[PDB]
Amino acid sequence: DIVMTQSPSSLTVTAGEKVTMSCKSSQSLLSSGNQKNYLTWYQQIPGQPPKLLIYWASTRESGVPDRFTGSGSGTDFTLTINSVQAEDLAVYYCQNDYTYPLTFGAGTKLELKRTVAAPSVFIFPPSDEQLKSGTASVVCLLNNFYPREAKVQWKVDNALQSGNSQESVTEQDSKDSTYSLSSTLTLSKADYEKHKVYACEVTHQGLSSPVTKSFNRGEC
Amino acid sequence: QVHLQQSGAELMKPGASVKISCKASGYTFITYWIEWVKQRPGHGLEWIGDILPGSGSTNYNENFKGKATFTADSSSNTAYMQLSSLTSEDSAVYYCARSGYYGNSGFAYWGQGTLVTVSAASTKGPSVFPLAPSSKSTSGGTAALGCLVKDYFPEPVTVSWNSGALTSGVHTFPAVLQSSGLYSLSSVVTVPSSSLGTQTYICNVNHKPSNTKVDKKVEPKSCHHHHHH
Ligand SMILES: [Ca+2]
Repeated sequence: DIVMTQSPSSLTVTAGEKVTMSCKSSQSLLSSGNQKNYLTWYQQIPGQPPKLLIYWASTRESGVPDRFTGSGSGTDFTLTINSVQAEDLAVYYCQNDYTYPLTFGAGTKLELKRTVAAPSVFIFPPSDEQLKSGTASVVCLLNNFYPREAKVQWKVDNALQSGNSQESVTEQDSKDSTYSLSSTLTLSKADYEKHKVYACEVTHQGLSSPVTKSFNRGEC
Repeated sequence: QVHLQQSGAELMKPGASVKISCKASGYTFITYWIEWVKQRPGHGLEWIGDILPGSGSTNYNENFKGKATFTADSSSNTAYMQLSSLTSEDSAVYYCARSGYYGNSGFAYWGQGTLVTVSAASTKGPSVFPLAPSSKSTSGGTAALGCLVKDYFPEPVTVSWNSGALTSGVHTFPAVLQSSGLYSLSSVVTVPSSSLGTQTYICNVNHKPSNTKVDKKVEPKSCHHHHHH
């Protein structure tokens, strides 16, 4: 089998700049039969199937911007992206398109670097309809922040919580290169009705000092 | 235009089988190879094999010999992949794709992918709760609202807003597996706080594996401290 090795594993670039990534094959992909290098590049953006970018090492698929350039020969191939755009956020895969079995590289993850952006912080009390079912989920939303690093702490009447919250983070946004984060605190109806203040405490670089969003039970 | 339409997400128990379909349109079905690709997180793309419909010719990744079986019916323009003796390692998104117009020119068209879950756990529809917009989810005139989609199995669920008319500022979070073994996620959206009284906001939640469709109207709430007047 032809082993495809991609490097770097990942990289972080500022929009507008140039990126270069490499794809090596364990055996030559050059057909001495016609002088074509049968190497294919794909872009896979978040939540989407892979998209064909380049084939025969250097030919762009119709519709693909000219700032994507494939180069190389034999066993050493390069994808170059000039003037990188926020929407170029993706994992890029190369593929042996020469001989069976067809094989893929492990991918190069392209991440975007941008100016620091502080999260907008929102808090949601549990719904009346969930409370009826005997459970209370309190949601804290951190919206549109950069960089990814963030700390969210739940406080219930000034007491720090542990083991009763779960956290989810989106992939970088294709337009503004930010992340969003949800933190859900879950307790029983009975345990919820034992307390007054439900607070979400947020630490991030875009914040000079940690931010607290809170409500009193029953207030909303 | 060329289109590949795959069958819906599936749950099957360990040791059983699953069959995924890939319906082709907009081209001559027997002219092009149908490719099958496996994707699990942390394992990039993995080539399973291919078939040229009408010819019976197949090619395998030898690691899938004894696991995957390819067929195609030229009459219905449909390719199939069956996966046998399922294990948790077979849990993944599976794509079909079509070979290129020009020859050895990449997989130019892709199906949307089919999520396969291999688990003993039973199917369960989600509960859908509103995340109401209020002064606690308002900053500088922009208001956050959403729906919490809780306690379902297996993945995936889809969430849309106002039947697809509202896409700006939507964030649908990756599902988290709760300790219970059920999934939970939230879908949120930011909007001007002034439209809260005049615009209706509805999250459309679909969990196809359990045939659950919920349209949840998200109503604004008012906030006030508990005091006597
Ligand atoms: Ca099926």
